[PDB]
Amino acid sequence: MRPEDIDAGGMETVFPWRESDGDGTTVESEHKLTEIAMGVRNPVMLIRIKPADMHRVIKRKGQESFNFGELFAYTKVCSHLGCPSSLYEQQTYRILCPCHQSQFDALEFAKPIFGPAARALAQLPITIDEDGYLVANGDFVEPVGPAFWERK
Amino acid sequence: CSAGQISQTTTQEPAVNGVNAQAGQVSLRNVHLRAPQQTDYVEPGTTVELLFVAANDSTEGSNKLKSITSDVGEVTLTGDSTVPADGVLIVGEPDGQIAVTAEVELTKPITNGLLYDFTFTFEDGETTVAVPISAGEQPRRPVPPAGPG
Amino acid sequence: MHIEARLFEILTAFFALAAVVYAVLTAMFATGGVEWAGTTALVLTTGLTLITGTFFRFVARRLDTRPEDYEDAEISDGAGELGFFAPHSWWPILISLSFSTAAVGAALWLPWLIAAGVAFVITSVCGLVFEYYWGPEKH
Amino acid sequence: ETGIIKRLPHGAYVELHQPLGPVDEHGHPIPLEYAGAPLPKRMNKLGSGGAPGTGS
Amino acid sequence: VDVEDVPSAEWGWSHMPIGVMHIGGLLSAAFLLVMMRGNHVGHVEDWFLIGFAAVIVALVGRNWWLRRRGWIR
Amino acid sequence: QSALLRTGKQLFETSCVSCHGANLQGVPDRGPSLIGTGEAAVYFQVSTGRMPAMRGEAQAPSKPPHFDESQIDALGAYVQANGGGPTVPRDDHGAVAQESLIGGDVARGGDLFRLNCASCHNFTGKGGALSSGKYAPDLGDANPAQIYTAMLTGPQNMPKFSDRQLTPDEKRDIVAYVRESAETPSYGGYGLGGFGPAPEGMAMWIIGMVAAIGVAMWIGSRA
Amino acid sequence: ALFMRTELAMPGLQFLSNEQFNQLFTMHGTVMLLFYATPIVFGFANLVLPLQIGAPDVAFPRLNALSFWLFLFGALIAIAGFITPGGAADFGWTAYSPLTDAIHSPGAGGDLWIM
Amino acid sequence: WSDALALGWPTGITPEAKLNRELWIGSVIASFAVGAIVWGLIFWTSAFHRKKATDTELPRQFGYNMPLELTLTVIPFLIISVLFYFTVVVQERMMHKDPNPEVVIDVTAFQWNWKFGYQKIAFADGSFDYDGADPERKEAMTSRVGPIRGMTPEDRTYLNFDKIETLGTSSEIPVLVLPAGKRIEFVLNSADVIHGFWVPEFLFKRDVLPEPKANNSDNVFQVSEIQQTGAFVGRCTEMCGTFHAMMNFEVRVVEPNDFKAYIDQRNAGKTNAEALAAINQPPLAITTEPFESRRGELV
Ligand SMILES: CCCCCCCCCCC(=O)OC[C@H]1O[C@H](O[C@@H]2[C@H](O)[C@@H](O)[C@H](O)[C@@H](O[C@H]3O[C@H](CO[C@H]4O[C@H](CO[C@H]5O[C@H](CO)[C@@H](O)[C@H](O)[C@@H]5O[C@H]5O[C@H](CO)[C@@H](O)[C@H](O)[C@@H]5O)[C@@H](O)[C@H](O)[C@@H]4O)[C@@H](O)[C@H](O)[C@@H]3O)[C@@H]2OP(=O)(O)OC[C@@H](COC(=O)CCCCCCCC[C@H](C)CC)OC(=O)CCCCCCCCCC)[C@@H](O)[C@@H](O)[C@@H]1O
Ligand SMILES: CCCCCCCCCCCCCCCC(=O)OC[C@H]1O[C@H](O[C@@H]2[C@H](O)[C@@H](O)[C@H](O)[C@@H](O[C@H]3O[C@H](CO)[C@@H](O)[C@H](O)[C@@H]3O)[C@@H]2OP(=O)(O)OC[C@@H](COC(=O)CCCCCCCC[C@H](C)CCCCCCCC)OC(=O)CCCCCCCCCCCCCCC)[C@@H](O)[C@@H](O)[C@@H]1O
Ligand SMILES: CCCCCCCCCCCCCCCC(=O)OC[C@H]1O[C@H](O[C@@H]2[C@H](O)[C@@H](O)[C@H](O)[C@@H](O[C@H]3O[C@H](CO)[C@@H](O)[C@H](O)[C@@H]3O)[C@@H]2OP(=O)(O)OC[C@@H](COC(=O)CCCCCCCC[C@H](C)CCCCCCCC)OC(=O)CCCCCCCCCCCCCCC)[C@@H](O)[C@@H](O)[C@@H]1O
Ligand code: HEC
Ligand code: HEC
Ligand SMILES: CCCCCCCCCCCCC
Ligand code: FES
Ligand SMILES: [Ca+2]
Ligand SMILES: [Cu+2]
Ligand SMILES: [Cu+2]
Repeated sequence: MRPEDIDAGGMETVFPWRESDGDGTTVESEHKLTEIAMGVRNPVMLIRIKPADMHRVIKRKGQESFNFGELFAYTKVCSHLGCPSSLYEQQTYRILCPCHQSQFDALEFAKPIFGPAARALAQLPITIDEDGYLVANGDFVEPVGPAFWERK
Repeated sequence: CSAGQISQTTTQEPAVNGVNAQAGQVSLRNVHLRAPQQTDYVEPGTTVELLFVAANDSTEGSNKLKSITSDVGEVTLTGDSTVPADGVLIVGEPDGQIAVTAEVELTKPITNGLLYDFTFTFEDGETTVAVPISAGEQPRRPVPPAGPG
Repeated sequence: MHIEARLFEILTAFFALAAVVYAVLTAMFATGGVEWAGTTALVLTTGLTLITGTFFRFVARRLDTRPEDYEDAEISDGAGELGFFAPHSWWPILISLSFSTAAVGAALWLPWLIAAGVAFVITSVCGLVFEYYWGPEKH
Repeated sequence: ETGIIKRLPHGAYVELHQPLGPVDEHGHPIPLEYAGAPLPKRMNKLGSGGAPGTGS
Repeated sequence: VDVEDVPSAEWGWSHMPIGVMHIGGLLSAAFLLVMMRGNHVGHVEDWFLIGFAAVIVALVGRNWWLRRRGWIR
Repeated sequence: QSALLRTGKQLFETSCVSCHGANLQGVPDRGPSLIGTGEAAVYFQVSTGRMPAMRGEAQAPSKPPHFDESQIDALGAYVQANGGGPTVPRDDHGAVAQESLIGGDVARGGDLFRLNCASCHNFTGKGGALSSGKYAPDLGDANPAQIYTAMLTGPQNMPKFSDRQLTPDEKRDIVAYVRESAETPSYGGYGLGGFGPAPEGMAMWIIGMVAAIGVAMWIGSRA
Repeated sequence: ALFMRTELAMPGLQFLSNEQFNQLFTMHGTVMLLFYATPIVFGFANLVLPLQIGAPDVAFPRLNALSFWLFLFGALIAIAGFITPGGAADFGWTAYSPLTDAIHSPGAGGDLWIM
Repeated sequence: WSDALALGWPTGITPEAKLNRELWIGSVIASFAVGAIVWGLIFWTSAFHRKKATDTELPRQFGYNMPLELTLTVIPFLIISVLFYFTVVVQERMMHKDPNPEVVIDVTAFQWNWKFGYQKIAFADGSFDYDGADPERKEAMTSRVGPIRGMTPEDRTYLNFDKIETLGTSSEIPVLVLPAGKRIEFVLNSADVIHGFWVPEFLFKRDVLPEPKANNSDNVFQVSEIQQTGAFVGRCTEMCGTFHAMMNFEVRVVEPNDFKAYIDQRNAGKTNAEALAAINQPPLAITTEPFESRRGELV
């Protein structure tokens, strides 16, 4: 995927893919891609903030450089119970979870603003390589998904 | 409750890649840069196009556009940059348009996804826009086919 | 009950006169010709008083003077059973709830809610009609 | 309460009641004691409506 | 309770202590007030919570005052 | 065509200046700029009847259109001439393409719809509620052109899927699934709205339990 | 009416929007004319009219009770437009056409007002 | 004083307004005279017929005065009959239309603003003739079987279009320029809903309807002349939606020579604001100003 493939106000689900994963033509390649698809913490939402709204973005400590300009990547797994929160409203910049109605402010580092969610969605650092393809700029700085007793 | 002074529909921005700007009395709409890309950067020396529409809020007098500057290169204005009394001034010819143009000679590399500051002066106000790069109706560039891994 | 229909015949004559006058006055020197909405309403407004008045005229000439139609009747003249009057019923509130359910379905255009409301109204109306006619359980 | 309203010669309006037990010499029924069982409230449920008639 | 208030007082459970309803109402209003603590950014809901809590507190206080003065039993 | 442009502006002046401005720059707190939205946005917003809007609320609802096909094209051309933008697909005769937009791979469209649309529009485009007064309307009434333009322009809260994020062939596959999932009859009886367990539980309580209790009354005795 | 009258005290919109004010006089008038004045006509009728004519009851006691509940639930349906996000009816109690058409009044508040 | 008895009625700038104002003052005087009599009778019996402390027997039980009753039904009939005659006289004068107006104005009302077009100008002295009819844009609206007499509800052919048109904006109040002392004809057509064409100084208004001919509405009214120059506000009176209170307009009255100069400027491609400045007039409306676009003070 490339940064110009997504317009302002658009959202797209992305998955962690490597060169060695292959195109799925080979039997071992299919199993590797199947594992990517069924990974419960794999899906990530890529949103492109409208440039006129970039002044309203509030950065989280330790995540000020996690965005490639106006492209932001947040985990698709809701922090409450693990449902995919993929109801992205482009104008209000709200991420709504269809399971228990949790709402996250995409401008304020996906901080929850409604529902039973109390923790913000993890942000994935992103960048581009020499060929211009969007790649991850590291790993999540916090665990992804529902919380547990041993978390943080 | 949702029909009060704070309304969700009324404050919505256009679903376009351009940027709105207020240059004192001139409304800058759909401000974006056209720059086809091949690699991670558009190298210096490449000529790109800056496209926008200037709207005259006032309806009594006229206005003229001068001195578009940016820290990405030099911007050249060709044509009659005067906006009429209550009309528009279309700078650039975007895709889907069946002649004022803004030609930018790059000094430092640019890439789609970031914001680059541009300065607009007409006669009564100088503002910064932070213009983005917008691919228009161009098709998705082909991706080389991955191997078996 | 000669006064009751005389009230309706008096209203009938005025409504008939107004309906005729309005139709003629709108046919001439009025843009668009006869104004149909008001003329139709006035003509059938006469019909409302005509049907009620005619029925009361037929009922009046059948039965003789009632105690409440007498100019010098005694209270003891009305002794006897008056008729059946329902002592209590919770069916009327169910009928309104049934009708309100259908109206809400029609307002939001939910055909399933409209169908439920119509079925509720029929069941609720059936209960009101059959309330004082159901026999004892048979076992 | 049978639902039938009767006008007395002096103008009183009274409703005919169906006693469920013994009555007084004046005609008013003797009050009965609650026994935890349902009590009839409609005359038609007590058989006052009769039967329409045997046949198809 | 007496049979004059509840006719079938001897046929089943017919009395609930007034202290249970009074304390429950006060805990009812307190739970509404603590729910303003949350992630919601609007305050329309907060005023609704305040109004309902105030109504519940007023009802509990009126009942307690009337029972204390002896106007109701 | 100069005839189409002046007709569109003439229609625009008495219907779209109060909220969008005379020069399409937008009226603050009343309406956004129409520069660069393109003919596709105008086609969707007018043919679906969403525009002209009547008031400010959580979400502008759909209603009967205020213009016919010829006036929609004129309005689209006028807005298109101001800023450019995406255009509605057209067939050989120049009319708005409807049948040619139906893709041939409905299985691919189903997976794409479930990845990209099901979240807001439900498993079978029945609609879904959004945050505060907003909602994803049922998709059973939109023609293929309207679905294509909605995916292109991203109206209100729907993401503006570009031709690079979703290729024309992918969009045609999605509208094929949208059009077929709405025209496919239910196989196990009445569909009950297709909303899942919620109508199913309501139907049980109001039909089966009512019948079961009603039958119990008939067999059983009172008191 | 207190909300409107407070808003009209000073020029400029202090706390109400145009839409909310439009909904206010529509519903204010609907409630006063159809939900207060018309029913209380029958309010005084059930109080004294059988007494005034020396009657023991109305002609149809169950139909009389049906009117009250039809009136209470019908009024609640129209008022229930205020809980919708769009709001209640805003075209005035006169409901002049074609302002009440689905093109110009697409909200569900107007439909609840009609039903 | 006539101003006190007018109860806020503007003086008027047209002879029809003057005649209407004269009828209003006389009717108010008649109404006040009747009200004073009835209020005095109510106050008289309330102050002098109260129960005293030295009365034991009930008052005289009279409840029928036939001669008084018959008299009290004729006097109100006479007053309304007199008022009806003057009412009929005034409305005939106000609704009278001359077959040869000097200025014809096309008034187009829409949600939520105004558009003013100059259909035809024909001065009675022959010093100015102009035909502003634009039939090549009226035939472009036709939409066509059709649900209504072969036409779809989007026909819009009932509207009128002109070469010189003043179009209203959200940040620019539309100003209509008219000559003083000339007969003006107003043709009212509404695009969408019903609006209201009210100039308070005209002391007259008429509703602006879509498809006025199909609704049997006479959408044309004339004023004999405007007796003074200046600027007068105009407001919408018919509930037309969200911005029913924010679509005011202004009527600017200038001298015949000034009006001719203004029309020439408009014919020369000048906008309404600069053409007004060309005749030494304020470019914007002075009686009213555009409303702030913000939905309120809390935004
Ligand atoms: C009585 C109940 C009332 C409550 C009070 C009593 C309990 C309160 C007392 C304590 C207590 O709760 O104990 C019970 C629990 O015990 C065991 O939990 C302990 C501990 O608590 C957990 O927090 C901890 O997380 C567990 O380590 C796992 O993660 C470790 C890492 O994590 C740390 O980092 C996390 C996130 O960050 C990092 O994330 C990733 C980690 O790599 C990487 O991405 C990355 O490195 C990142 O780091 C960054 O850091 C910096 C950034 O700035 C920079 O450097 C870099 O940038 C870098 O990137 C945080 O989120 C975490 O919080 C944490 O800080 C790994 O290191 C480990 O390898 C492993 O994976 C750990 O487990 P351990 O060590 O394996 O075992 C020990 C032993 C438990 O000791 C006890 O005291 C037991 C007795 C007391 C409890 C009751 C039992 C006895 C009573 C009787 C039996 C009754 C009759 O085990 C056991 O016997 C457990 C047996 C089962 C229970 C039986 C109950 C009885 C059964 C019947 C009922 C687990 O079993 C839990 O399931 C269990 O609940
Ligand atoms: C006596 C009995 C009943 C009496 C009640 C009748 C009178 C009540 C009076 C209420 C006032 C009416 C005003 C209506 C108009 C209105 O509302 O327009 C105001 C604007 O406000 C919001 O903008 C705020 C700003 O203007 C913006 O500048 C700002 O930006 C924005 O900030 C948010 O938004 C930003 C985004 O921009 C974010 O950045 C930011 O972070 C934040 O989120 C602001 O928003 P926010 O704080 O949400 O405030 C919203 C409204 C809030 O509404 C409301 O009235 C809520 C309704 C409450 C009603 C109470 C319920 C009663 C229940 C029943 C009666 C119980 C049953 C009884 C039982 C039976 C009886 C047995 C005895 O505030 C107010 O009006 C003030 C509230 C004061 C009311 C006091 C009443 C309390 C109850 C007391 C009762 C005591 C009783 C005791 C008895 C003894 C937006 O909505 C705007 O569009 C809107 O335009
Ligand atoms: C003893 C007891 C035992 C008996 C129990 C059995 C009872 C069941 C009886 C019924 C069985 C019917 C079998 C046939 C099945 C069938 O062949 O099915 C046809 C098709 O039909 C629907 O297609 C519609 C169109 O044809 C499509 O063109 C259109 O596209 C589609 O639209 C959907 O799709 C669009 C995108 O495509 C979306 O845009 C859109 O929004 C929507 O989703 C449409 O569907 P829709 O609008 O759903 O309804 C339309 C319904 C209208 O509703 C209804 O049936 C409502 C009524 C039933 C529904 C269930 C009850 C609801 C209960 C609620 C709880 C009510 C709430 C109350 C609240 C109170 C409590 C709360 C606290 O019209 C009809 O069928 C008319 C038929 C009416 C027949 C009535 C039966 C008569 C019985 C008489 C018995 C006499 C016996 C006497 C003996 C003596 C869809 O289903 C299709 O899939 C389906 O294929
Ligand atoms: C005020 C009541 C409006 C009128 C009258 C018209 N429009 Fe509008 N429009 C309005 C708003 C508040 C919005 C934004 C939110 C929404 O409901 O979509 C819009 C949106 C549009 C768009 C979409 C813009 C985008 O970003 O792509 C278009 C193309 C549009 N409006 C066109 C349009 C036309 C042609 C109108 C005259 C028929 C018209 N609008 C009237 C507010 C209002
Ligand atoms: C939630 C964030 C959405 C996602 C993801 C998708 N859609 Fe959507 N859609 C959404 C809304 C809120 C609306 C209404 C907008 C309006 O301006 O009123 C829509 C609208 C449509 C429509 C138009 C439907 C009509 O009324 O007939 C269509 C055809 C549609 N949406 C289709 C669609 C598809 C195919 C999507 C996957 C790419 C999709 N939507 C995503 C909300 C959301
Ligand atoms: C120049 C303005 C003078 C104010 C006139 C006020 C008239 C008051 C009339 C009161 C009538 C009450 C019935
Ligand atoms: S799963 Fe996202 S809200 Fe509970
Ligand atoms: Ca104010
Ligand atoms: Cu208007
Ligand atoms: Cu108006």
